[PDB]
Amino acid sequence: MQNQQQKMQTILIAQSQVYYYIREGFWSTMQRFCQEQYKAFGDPFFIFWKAYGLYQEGLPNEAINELTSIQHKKEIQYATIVALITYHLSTNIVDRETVQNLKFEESTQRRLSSDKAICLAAFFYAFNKEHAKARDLIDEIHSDNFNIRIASAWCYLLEGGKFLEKSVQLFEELYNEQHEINKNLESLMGRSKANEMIKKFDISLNTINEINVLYPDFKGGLIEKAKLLMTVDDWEQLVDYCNKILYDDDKNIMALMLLTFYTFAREGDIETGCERLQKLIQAVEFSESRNMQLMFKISQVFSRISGRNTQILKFTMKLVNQCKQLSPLNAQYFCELAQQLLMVNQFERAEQYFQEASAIDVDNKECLMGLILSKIMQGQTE
Repeated sequence: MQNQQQKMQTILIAQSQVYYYIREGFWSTMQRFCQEQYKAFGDPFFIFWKAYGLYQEGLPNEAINELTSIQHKKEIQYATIVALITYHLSTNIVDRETVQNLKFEESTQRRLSSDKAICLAAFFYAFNKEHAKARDLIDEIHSDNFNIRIASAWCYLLEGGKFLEKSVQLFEELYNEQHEINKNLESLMGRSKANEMIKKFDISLNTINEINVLYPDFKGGLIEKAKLLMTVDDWEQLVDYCNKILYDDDKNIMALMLLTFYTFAREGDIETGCERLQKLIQAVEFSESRNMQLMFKISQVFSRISGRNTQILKFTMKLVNQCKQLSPLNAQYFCELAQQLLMVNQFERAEQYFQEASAIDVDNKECLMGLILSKIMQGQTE
């Protein structure tokens, strides 16, 4: 019995790691960690979240292929059907017959599914920002199971707003019902995040310290501690704990971003900052080669603080050109690229890219305003 309980606890820890990463969105890490955990245990949960991470990277077909291997698994069948519906709707060529058949299967399986599958599907709805459907799925479950209450609290936290308080209450109740050292990881994460949102930073810091003490193997606690110190502008402790994390494991994208931002924003060292940006670029291309959003965010961050330094802007524009190459129909990339050409005072090319983006998206205010701006600097004030 002890061995089975230990294995169940390890599986729960792996699932909590997956959920933390989902709140962090490391999709290649999704795939790698989920693949290794599925090889170790064989739980279709990991394959499902690997498919979800594939979907988040813009590969609905691979996600569908991964999901079809675990559709007939009774434990996650309803959630698999729901996510297959979503992914098929997200494809360029939508198979309407398959979507209708999957919708009928969902309607049939909703009544025959276990509470675990319903909670899992509610997780998928909530993470896809479909909070109403997640809340509807949770509220249909009348079981007083500890994991189901954790699911309810997490869904209510993700929805936020008027439900937020209730979620906190649940996260408190689950806190009080556990043994002294038996505190659930996900409940502590929810409590810390909720306290951060209501700007009760002391409680969040204490909760994260408790998380780090109780779960030393779990590395998410240190990373979210560094993030919380970023929130409260505690940069010295952030550097110390990021250095500790890198001492435990190197080649981390977030740590490289933090170090490069530190060098650019406070030290002002252009050469070292450029080297750190370069190494971050290699890390991204090695692990997040198809992550358009991540590269776009990196370029925006390092262009807004570059002070119009041509060296940094070269890396940022290279990143934006890569994003444009893999996504030619997104006008946001053109707006960003021509804005970066603006910080290098290349007004004509900026106007050209802005016209192209306005052709892609007529209602995009950003390139319209920037077209006005470029006409201003080019001298056509009228």
